[PDB]
Amino acid sequence: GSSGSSGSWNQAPKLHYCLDYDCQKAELFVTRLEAVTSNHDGGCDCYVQGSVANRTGSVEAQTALKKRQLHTTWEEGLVLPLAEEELPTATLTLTLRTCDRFSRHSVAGELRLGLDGTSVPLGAAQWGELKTSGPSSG
Repeated sequence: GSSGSSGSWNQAPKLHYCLDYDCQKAELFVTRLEAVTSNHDGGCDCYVQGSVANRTGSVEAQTALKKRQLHTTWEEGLVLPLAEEELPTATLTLTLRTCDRFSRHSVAGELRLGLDGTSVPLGAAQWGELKTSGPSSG
């Protein structure tokens, strides 16, 4: 392996998400989906994807495809299964994949969050920039 890449760009991809763990349902939730990506180039059905990793394993959720816009919004939220005993030992990683043949890109924008209740609090919807990590485009 060798060679790499990187970028900066003026604007940045934003992704809205509301974390809420219903100990009752012992299931993590990531509602309030609002991607903020200003760009144009073709068309694709972008969607949100929440991945959780528990001592037991991992999970993955997503919403209904939408029409890539300057500000897409969903109505429902994700639902990742987790145990309150794995809250401090579990994390929620958001990802924005573009509906493509085989998802030529892997991820459009990944976001990191916490369930323990540190990084991002519960029942507190907050915005967050996608850690695309790299150029991706071009």
